[PDB]
Amino acid sequence: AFCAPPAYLTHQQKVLRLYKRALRHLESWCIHRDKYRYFACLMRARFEEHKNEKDMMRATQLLREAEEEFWQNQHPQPYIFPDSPGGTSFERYECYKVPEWCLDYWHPSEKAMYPDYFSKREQWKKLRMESWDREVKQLQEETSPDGIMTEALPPARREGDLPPLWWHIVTRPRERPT
Amino acid sequence: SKYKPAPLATLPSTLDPAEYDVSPETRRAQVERLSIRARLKREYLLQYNDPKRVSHIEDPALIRWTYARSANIYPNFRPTPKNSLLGAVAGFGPLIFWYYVFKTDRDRKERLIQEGKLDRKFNISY
Amino acid sequence: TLFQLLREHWVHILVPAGFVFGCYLDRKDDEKLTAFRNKSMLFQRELRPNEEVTWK
Amino acid sequence: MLKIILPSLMLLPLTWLSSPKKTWTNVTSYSFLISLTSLTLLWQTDENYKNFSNMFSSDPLSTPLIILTAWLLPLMLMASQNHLKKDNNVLQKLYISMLISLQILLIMTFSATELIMFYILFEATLIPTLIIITRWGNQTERLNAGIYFLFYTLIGSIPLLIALILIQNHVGTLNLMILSFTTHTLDASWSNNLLWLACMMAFLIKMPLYGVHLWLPKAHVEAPIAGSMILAAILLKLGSYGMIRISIILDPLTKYMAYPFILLSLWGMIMTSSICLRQTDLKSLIAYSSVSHMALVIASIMIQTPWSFMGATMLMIAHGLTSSLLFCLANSNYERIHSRTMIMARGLQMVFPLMATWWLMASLANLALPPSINLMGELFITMSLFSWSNFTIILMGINIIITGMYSMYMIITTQRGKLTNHMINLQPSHTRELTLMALHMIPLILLTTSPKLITGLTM
Amino acid sequence: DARFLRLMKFYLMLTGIPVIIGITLVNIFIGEAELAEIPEGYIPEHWEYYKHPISRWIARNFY
Amino acid sequence: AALQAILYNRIGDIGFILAMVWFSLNMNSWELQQIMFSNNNDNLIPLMGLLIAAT
Amino acid sequence: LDLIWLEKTIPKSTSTLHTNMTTLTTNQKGLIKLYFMSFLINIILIIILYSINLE
Amino acid sequence: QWQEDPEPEDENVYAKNPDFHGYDSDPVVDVWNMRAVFFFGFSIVLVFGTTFVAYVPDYRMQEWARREAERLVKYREVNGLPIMESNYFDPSKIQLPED
Amino acid sequence: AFFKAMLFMCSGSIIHSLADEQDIRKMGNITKIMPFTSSCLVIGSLALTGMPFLT
Amino acid sequence: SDAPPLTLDGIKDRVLYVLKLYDKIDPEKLSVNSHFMKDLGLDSLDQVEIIMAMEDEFGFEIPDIDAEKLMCPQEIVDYIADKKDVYE
Amino acid sequence: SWDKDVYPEPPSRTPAPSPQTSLPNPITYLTKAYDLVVDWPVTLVREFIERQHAKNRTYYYHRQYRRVPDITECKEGDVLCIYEAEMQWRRDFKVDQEIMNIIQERLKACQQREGENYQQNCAKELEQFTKVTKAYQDRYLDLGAYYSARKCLAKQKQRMLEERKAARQE
Ligand SMILES: CCCCCCCCCCCCO[C@@H]1O[C@H](CO)[C@@H](O[C@H]2O[C@H](CO)[C@@H](O)[C@H](O)[C@H]2O)[C@H](O)[C@H]1O
Ligand SMILES: CCCCCCCCCCCCO[C@@H]1O[C@H](CO)[C@@H](O[C@H]2O[C@H](CO)[C@@H](O)[C@H](O)[C@H]2O)[C@H](O)[C@H]1O
Ligand SMILES: CCCCCCCCCCCCO[C@@H]1O[C@H](CO)[C@@H](O[C@H]2O[C@H](CO)[C@@H](O)[C@H](O)[C@H]2O)[C@H](O)[C@H]1O
Ligand SMILES: CCCCCCCCCCCCO[C@@H]1O[C@H](CO)[C@@H](O[C@H]2O[C@H](CO)[C@@H](O)[C@H](O)[C@H]2O)[C@H](O)[C@H]1O
Repeated sequence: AFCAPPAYLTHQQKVLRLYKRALRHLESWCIHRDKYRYFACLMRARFEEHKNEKDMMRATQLLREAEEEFWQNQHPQPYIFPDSPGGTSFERYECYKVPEWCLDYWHPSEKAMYPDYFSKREQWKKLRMESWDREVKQLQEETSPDGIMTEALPPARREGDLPPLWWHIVTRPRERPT
Repeated sequence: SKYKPAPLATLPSTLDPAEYDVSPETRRAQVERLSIRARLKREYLLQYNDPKRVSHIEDPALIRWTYARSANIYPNFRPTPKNSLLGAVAGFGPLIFWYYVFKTDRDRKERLIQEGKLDRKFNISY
Repeated sequence: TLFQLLREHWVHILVPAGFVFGCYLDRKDDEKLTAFRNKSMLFQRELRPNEEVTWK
Repeated sequence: MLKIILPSLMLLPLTWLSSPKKTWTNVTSYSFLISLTSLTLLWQTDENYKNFSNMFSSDPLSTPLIILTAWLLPLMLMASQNHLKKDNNVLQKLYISMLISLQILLIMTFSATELIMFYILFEATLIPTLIIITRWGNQTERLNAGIYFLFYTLIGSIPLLIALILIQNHVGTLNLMILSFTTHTLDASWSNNLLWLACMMAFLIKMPLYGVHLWLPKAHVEAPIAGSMILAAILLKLGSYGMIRISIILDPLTKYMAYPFILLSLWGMIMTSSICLRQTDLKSLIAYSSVSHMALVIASIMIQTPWSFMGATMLMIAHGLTSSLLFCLANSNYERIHSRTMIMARGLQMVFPLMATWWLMASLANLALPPSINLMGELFITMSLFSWSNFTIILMGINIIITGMYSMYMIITTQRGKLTNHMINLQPSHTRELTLMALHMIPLILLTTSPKLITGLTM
Repeated sequence: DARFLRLMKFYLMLTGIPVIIGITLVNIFIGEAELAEIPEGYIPEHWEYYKHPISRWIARNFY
Repeated sequence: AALQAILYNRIGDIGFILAMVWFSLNMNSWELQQIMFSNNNDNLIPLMGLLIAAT
Repeated sequence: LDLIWLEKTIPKSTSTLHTNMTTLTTNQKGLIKLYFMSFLINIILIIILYSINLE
Repeated sequence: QWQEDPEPEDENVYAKNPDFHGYDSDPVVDVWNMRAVFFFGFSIVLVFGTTFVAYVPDYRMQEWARREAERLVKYREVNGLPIMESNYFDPSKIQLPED
Repeated sequence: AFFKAMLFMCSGSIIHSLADEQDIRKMGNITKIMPFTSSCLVIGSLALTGMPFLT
Repeated sequence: SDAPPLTLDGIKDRVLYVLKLYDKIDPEKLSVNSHFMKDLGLDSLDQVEIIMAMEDEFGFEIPDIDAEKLMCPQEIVDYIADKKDVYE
Repeated sequence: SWDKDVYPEPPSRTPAPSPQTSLPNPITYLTKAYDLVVDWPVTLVREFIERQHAKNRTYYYHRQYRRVPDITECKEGDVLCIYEAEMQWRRDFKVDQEIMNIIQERLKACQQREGENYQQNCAKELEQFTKVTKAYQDRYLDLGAYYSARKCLAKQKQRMLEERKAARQE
């Protein structure tokens, strides 16, 4: 969620993702921890026996056959962590994640109930306004010549500079907002 | 064994032969696609984080989609034998079918009332 | 009262005067249609002691 | 009626002789007071309908339509103020005069006792309506919308004029009461069948009937909000009101002449309600929703039963308040982000909690939640159509399912889900905007409390 | 939102409560007319065919 | 899930309305006491409507 | 239906017909010779109708 | 290009007048427009209009008709007459065709 | 209405204590660590299954 | 509800706690900055299980794109702290 | 009150009671508490209200309409005569609606009153509802939204001519 994906997954990335899925669906079948631990070790041994395959073309074929095997032995209803995509609590608190720019419409009688909070908020707004022009210039300066581009953003190189495009990350609502 | 895709149950990526292709022609396409996405993402974020923005962010893709599904329809319509046959069947077909359902039913109901074998017992409101 | 005040608040007589005038015209419409006053089958009767008309 | 019409005419000098800073406060306030006076028409202690003069009358069909017309004028004024606040003073006064003109014309239209008088006022309304759409609409398609609206009406209205002259040449009068009492059976000739269509088409185009409805989605998407309010609430009801008045002289040909129009309406109401599921434009969605509702009004007037006329009268009033409310609700988001695309603004319940409540009640009214007058009208229409032919319930049943689907679809899409948080210009709801919603919804609830007032002529 | 709800309630109660008191006071101390046979030779007025004091008062003075 | 509940119960509501229209036309009532005198009638159409509503 | 065939058959065919009739009747050369020839046709037609309808 | 104004910028109505009611940029005009709508719309029309409608007597002669029905039901039953007859018009008042 | 409402209450008692976890594969041993909720859960299950003389 | 809020020191203790129970790590040479591959000599398959044990410990998932970059216990601690809005 | 002749109610027949057990009946004690705490103060308020009413006693009258000539006696095209006859017919039609409502009200009250005996003890109310419904259908069924005295008369004459034809063939 924090890192953007690359253009393509390397062969190693695809194998390690199948390994994590395979164990997790095994855990859903086994349920009991002792049974899962037994079969988790048997599962690792199968990934190890072909760890040092240097053919590549055979390694890619071994990945194909494992993925086909995974789909047939897939658990129909795998365990999902409650806050994960498809979990029971997924997006449960989105109706409470009010963006910070809503406070700009608060009435003065509303703001007067938090005199200290709205003084600090002014400092964060002043900090944001001063840094913007430098942030834009840095991204313009650091553009590569060849068109190949990615979603990764640079850090602040100089001193007193903030990393470009930080406001929507730093000031985002809390996971448990209220 | 084996999974057979359907239009409403599609093929997983892990089972897709085109996900395991590493030819430099494909990898160049994949890199080119990400460059488009990354440039679009940068343009969006520069608008999004700009502290002088006072209004929402215009979305040209959404305007194109809503335009394509309304104003752009008729100029790009061509009467063809398939259009014309479909238009006539969809437009008039149900009208004719329902005419005979209601007409046939109401003719029978009147026929029974004239000759007394329609049981109107307590029906006083209509 | 004051030309600045009156030049601003005199317009508040227009609609009320339209209502009063509209009511006056509606009573004139009643007067033109008295050809069956106290002459219908349903309602005609003898006039009460000091009564000139059954409705006006 | 003169004690209602004359004060309405005095709103025009009041508009033009007011100071720039007092115009809106003045005209709105007296417009409310004129709505109060129209309630005198509800003082009906007998079964003889009010004939004020040779020219103006009021009975249980026109009385609700006159009062609803009088109520809409203040509401339209409040709706217009925010988007007119950049126009200069003379342009604001010109707009108000157009709104008053419709109010005057429509009140006279619903109280006219003579059919060519009805026709002249019926046609006169096009002028202020066209001006509102084309001078104050926002997009370049407002000019095409003006052409469709004007000429869909006019092509149907010319045959109506011929039929009215023909009836008068034959009977000697177009007075409605005398036409009622002296009506005699028509022969089922080809000439009389064309007479039936000439008498009916203009009212059917105005409803609009499915097939000739394309003018209405165009007119709503392009009109300003006060134009949408009057068009959906009152102007469509001229067709239904016209059909009920004139069908008294058309018997017995309506028994077979109605079949194509019952079929278009009962099938058409499914086509237009199903369009609402895949409509990207919120105003267009509400407009297609009206076409679906007015299809029911057409069907029930065509079958001419006591229940069918009563269900049509209630639905006419209920749809008038409900659809006007929906246009106002949609316009409040548009005035903030200036788009009618439904899927653009989302999760708005997060930031406009009370406006979301108004959204929910408008949506619940629209899908006919009992005991609302919305449901009562649709229910009695369903009962009368089932009596007409038991197979009508199949098409009724499909439309009821689809109506719930798009009504809740609009709420879920716009009010729920995650907030589209790039929209930092979502200013809090105006007092005026929240008041406008309440002025729609309180009468709907009050009429649900006392539904005898909108039963019409047959009950 | 809270300002609007406060204002709407204030302006409904401003006249609404007095009307509720007045209706209650009329219904306790005046009450509705009781049905009586028309005396012979008597022509009632139109407002004597209604029960409620409010309805008779509006009928008498305005209709 | 919220719209799913609306949809399925709206499909059931068609049967409820079917029973309502049938009883107002054949008994002139929606009151249960007057509907009890439908005991001898053939009630297949309205009872199929209630069953769909219940389903 | 709504965006294509209801448009094509009612408002759009009406527009096409009267535009077509407008261009066929207003595309005049401005030559007095041609108009006077057409007035001769008008005169002959009126004389023919009078002759055949002569009792 | 031609000579044309740029599009105006989005404005926050509450920035200058945080007590904005939606009616006018002038604060005093704004609050009095708000009061007139609430007073005439709600205090007058909705309250008194509701009251006036509530006390319209015998609306469309519904109270008289039930009162008249009970009188007739009472009369028609003590005297043994049918409650309601099939013929609205006495047949003696009708002259049918000979055929 | 009695034992089913209790069953939902007792599961809501468990779901709440285990940090909004609803999957039974991440529960277990509730009979010892939540004695009160477990006892009512068993009472409700025995009533559902027709244990004699329960509701 | 009844659970205490997480803390930076509390997360760190439980992250090192889980690693001390991994037989392929000697507890003594483990510090917050111990790189799993270089300093500790674990392969990539091992790092998948370390993350899977972290998700079980704290009861939330780490997406694969983010998990593949967590190569020392301090990275894991930082990730959990930013996910759960821990700041002190 | 109301007319016991228009809205008849059978006399009540309530048993003794004859309690066997020695336990106290909670309903009996709750009713006594209710009759003191609730019923008694409410009666005093009502009696005060009725005392005020008698000091301001006003009366209202049921309106009487004299009969006017029927539609049968109107020359066609005579709008003045048709109007009065038509208005008379609308008044009668309305009163017929309320007579139907009274008969249905008796039927519903009797069904509830008879309970498990309704299939036997509601015979008279069910027969009156059947007769009065037949008579209603003959006057008014199929007139349509524009029902009137002229259409009712045309419907009657059509039925009379068919009855006469059937009798003549007999
Ligand atoms: C529910 C409402 C029902 C809507 C109507 C449904 C029926 C639709 C089928 C209509 C069939 C006639 O379809 C007809 O096809 C021809 C094929 O070229 C179109 O013809 C098109 O090209 C020709 C050239 O050849 C042009 O002259 C013409 O103006 C253009 O439209 C006609 O314009 C169209 O009218
Ligand atoms: C039987 C009852 C119903 C009968 C009703 C008949 C309604 C007839 C309405 C005629 C409409 C006139 O509409 C006039 O022509 C067409 C309509 O397509 C519009 O034309 C529009 O679409 C065309 C393509 O079709 C574009 O190329 C053009 O730029 C655009 O303006 C005109 O802008 C409008 O001025
Ligand atoms: C008995 C009469 C009933 C019909 C009523 C009259 C309706 C009007 C129909 C004729 C006029 C509409 O004419 C129809 O629309 C416009 C003109 O407005 C033309 O459309 C044209 O508009 C403009 C102006 O020329 C151009 O920029 C555009 O590109 C072109 O499409 C259509 O090609 C024509 O078909
Ligand atoms: C829409 C808003 C409506 C506002 C409503 C305001 C209505 C005000 C109600 C006033 C009711 C009282 O009205 C008054 O009642 C008295 C009862 O003493 C009646 O008065 C009549 O009968 C009484 C009975 O004792 C006699 O003593 C008296 O001489 C006679 O005139 C009349 O009816 C009226 O004079």
